[PDB]
Amino acid sequence: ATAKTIDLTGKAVGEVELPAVFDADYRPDLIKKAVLAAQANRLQPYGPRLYSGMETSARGWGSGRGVSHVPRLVNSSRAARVPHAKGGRRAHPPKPEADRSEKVNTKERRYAIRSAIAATTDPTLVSLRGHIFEAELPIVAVNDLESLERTKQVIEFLEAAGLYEDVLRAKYGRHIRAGRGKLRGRKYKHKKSVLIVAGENTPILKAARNLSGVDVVTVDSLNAELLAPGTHAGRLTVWTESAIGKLEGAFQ
Amino acid sequence: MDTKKFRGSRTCGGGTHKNRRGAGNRGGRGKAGGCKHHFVRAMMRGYSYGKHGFKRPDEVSRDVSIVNVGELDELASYLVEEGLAEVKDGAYHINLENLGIEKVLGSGRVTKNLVVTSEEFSASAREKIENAGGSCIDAE
Amino acid sequence: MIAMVSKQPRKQRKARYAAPLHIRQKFMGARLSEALTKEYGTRSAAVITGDTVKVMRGDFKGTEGKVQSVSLMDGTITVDGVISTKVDGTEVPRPLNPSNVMITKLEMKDGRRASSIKK
RNA sequence: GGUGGCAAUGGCUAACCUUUUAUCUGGGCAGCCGAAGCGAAAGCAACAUGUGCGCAGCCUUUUGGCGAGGCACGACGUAU
RNA sequence: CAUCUCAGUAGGAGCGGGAAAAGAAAUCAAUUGAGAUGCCGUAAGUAACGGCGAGUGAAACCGGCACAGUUCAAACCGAAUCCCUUCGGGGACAUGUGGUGUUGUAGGGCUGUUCAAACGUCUGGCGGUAAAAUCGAACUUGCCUGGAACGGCAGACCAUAGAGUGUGACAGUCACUUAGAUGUACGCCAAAAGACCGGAACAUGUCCCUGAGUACCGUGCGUUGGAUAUCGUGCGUGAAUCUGGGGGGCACCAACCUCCAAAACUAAAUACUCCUUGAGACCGAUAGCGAAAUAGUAGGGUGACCGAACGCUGAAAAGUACCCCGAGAAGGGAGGUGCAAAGUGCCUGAAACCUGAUAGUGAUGGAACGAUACGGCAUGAAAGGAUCUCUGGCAUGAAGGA
RNA sequence: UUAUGCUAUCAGGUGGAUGGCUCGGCUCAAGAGCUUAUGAAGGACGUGCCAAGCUGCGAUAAGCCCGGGGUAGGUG
Ligand SMILES: [Mg+2]
Ligand SMILES: [Mg+2]
Ligand SMILES: [Mg+2]
Ligand SMILES: [Mg+2]
Ligand SMILES: [Mg+2]
Ligand SMILES: [Mg+2]
Repeated sequence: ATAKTIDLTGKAVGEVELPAVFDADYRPDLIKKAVLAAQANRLQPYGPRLYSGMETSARGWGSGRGVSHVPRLVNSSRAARVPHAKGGRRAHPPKPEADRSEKVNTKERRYAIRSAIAATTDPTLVSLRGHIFEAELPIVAVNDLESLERTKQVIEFLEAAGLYEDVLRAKYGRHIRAGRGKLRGRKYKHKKSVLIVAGENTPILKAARNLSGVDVVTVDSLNAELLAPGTHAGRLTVWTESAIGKLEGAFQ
Repeated sequence: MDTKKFRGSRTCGGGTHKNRRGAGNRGGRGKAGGCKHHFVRAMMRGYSYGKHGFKRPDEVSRDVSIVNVGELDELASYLVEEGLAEVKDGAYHINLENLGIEKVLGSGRVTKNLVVTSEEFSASAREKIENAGGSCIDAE
Repeated sequence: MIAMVSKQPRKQRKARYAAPLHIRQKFMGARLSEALTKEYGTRSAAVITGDTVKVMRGDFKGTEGKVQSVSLMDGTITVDGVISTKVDGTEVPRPLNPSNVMITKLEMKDGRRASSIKK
């Protein structure tokens, strides 16, 4: 329905009627399913080598030799080729031909996306989910927001709209990860601040890009990860008039 | 099976450790043991031995699509709404070869006036169509 | 020059470890003093034997002196004044790292030095 | 089996294209299952409720009444 | 278990490139249509085969990726052609070099008319791709701890750059980078623009030409889903030629539909990984390749061949000066270096096993090495109790009850 | 001072587990893809001031000449 529109100076300069996507009921399980399916589809095959631990010609000694019945080397008494022998193969390892992609029907995936979009209207879900804000949900901005081209201007707008403390929270929450993930490329653990939505590709997708936590996307690139990080809806977001225009029958 | 349910069970739900050896604890591989020692199971599954009948070539055979008179009558308004049918002088002129149906059966009631053209007609379908004042044309 | 497709620690450490010896000249980089940077337009420079440095980190914060030698493979420089003593007593140079020093006087003798610093 | 989306105007797409790097958004009606069965085959082609008993629930004089689903009949399609 | 299956698999011989193979209907359909090939999806575990058991097992229609058609032999002309070269000349060739010509609701030649020139080859380099590489913002600010700040508390900035690595501990602002831009020899690609062979229709007919041990057939065997109706090939037999020939899942006859074999080439869509780059819900030193490579190594076998173990000082060698013992370049003591011995195969440093010390017990004594209750001796700092521990008095007291 | 021993804990030796680190491995994707009688791949022997192994090289032997990039050190 109606929501206040705020300019880059922070003053309400209109009252636009929201489309029917924003008016839907919250369904955690559908969002869960959609996010899990997409994260499963990102994955990448792995597994050991084809003949690992088995390139050998070991034979058993049989009985009467006073020892066990495992295969041994032909010119020694060292066991080989079996899963409980040192250097032997592994029983049931991962396989590169295993297919781990998940399926979700288009109707229920769109329904979960609508449910997640309508969740950003509720102040309670956003507030308890982690963020800090002092604005009137939902936040809607005039279409000149796509014209901003320097990060300083975006920071000025965020400060004037009461959404900069979340950006600072994400900046100072960046912290080193624990475990074997540091050595493989995942050195930090990040935080999610704010999502900016624009109708069409503009310089705003390049200006509000370096700001910590902020993810900027166009209306034709919304999925369930962006709106429910970790399968929890209630992500702070900003829209524009063009983005509101794009969502008359977007996911219905 | 639930592997974690059986950490510390040894046998893992099989009884003795002398079960779960190989193919001899199943009676053979595949549908093996047709009628010596699996005959009762063979008859109950639906794998009884025998050959019965013949087949005609698929070049000549056809599988006709069907539609009953009740179904055709009930959804007639939607048919004219989609522009499939036609409503000249009240009676519905409905052609079945544009839908993709090659025969009209007769289950159900008919009350509206229908002028149905198709290839085949059961006797009861024709009787029900013409007892409602309609007409049927053998479409050629 | 190794783009953002080198975000893996293994690749970065391979690049820094097995580098061609003409790339190890770039790792001898140190910040310039204010006058040097505002008169050459480069925010930094490379350290070469014969110039005066000001140590900024470690046990010798604030001590100045010339650079007495540079080794490419090791990646360390040697400075006047900064020394360590043997058990029997013999003052020895202590190696440092050029990213812990500041250049206050450049040594212009090559002629190609000015072009080498910038462009 | 437990939980869900859609629902006789049914459900789902496959390969592939849009990939802007493997995600993702939007297309893709070829095809598969359901919608009519019986019969070796040629072939033929059914109830869009006719009757009764009655649980839940509701009404009621607390005894009876209505009674979805359930059960038992009757009628019909086809093969012999 | 013998046909069947395993399986045209394992293995062998030959040939061969950046790809290869196939490829422009004597085709598939069904009444009337489609219009080269390859690869993916579906048809479909269907038709078909089978001790009709176990099992094996398609194609066409339809949807996509990518698109491209042509060249000989002969009929007509008869040297009008090709190649080598010392530029003189020489070889091939009438047993046919060259021109025309290439197909089916037939085509071409001979005979006559018309329209004129489509696809393709060459020169051309506008302009792109293009080696090492170059440039690339903003703090090394104050106090505290520390051996040493990238840390805590304050302050100041950058961002089309908050990917990441190095640096005496956690770095957007220290260094290399990153985002974004420049530069590049030899090569490759290629647009305008010029030159080159030339193609498309029509009318006329006792006229001429159109691929042979081939097509088909009998018979044996292999193979196939191929069933009297798959393909191959050993033996034997064996055509016609436009008034012709083949096909339409048993043979023959008739109608209808459809094509022109037995000569040749042909890009793209596809397969793979020695190699180059990138990424990872991958392993983290008995794991991951056999090998974190002085690893196909040490070693073992006459030989074909089998085949290991081994990572880590510290920020900086500052890698123990001088003195005493000792035969000593062994080793020990004292004394130093370092935040800390971390003292050289040196990070941490478990258990089994071995040496010593402490507590209990012990040379009259009976054993699954312990559970429960009561005592002796030893300990009981932290993390456990303070109407708690010990000893008694008083009030109520269930079952039971002298 | 009860010896030879038994049980428990502590200090030390031996040993190399656990933890932390890791220029290595493995899998997937995108590219690129022939070479040799003008003598290849592979092998033997030689080659360093002190040099045994590996790596590179060939009696010009951890190497020689030219053009570009790079700039003050180099000698796997
Ligand atoms: Mg292994
Ligand atoms: Mg060859
Ligand atoms: Mg061919
Ligand atoms: Mg087979
Ligand atoms: Mg950066
Ligand atoms: Mg190993």
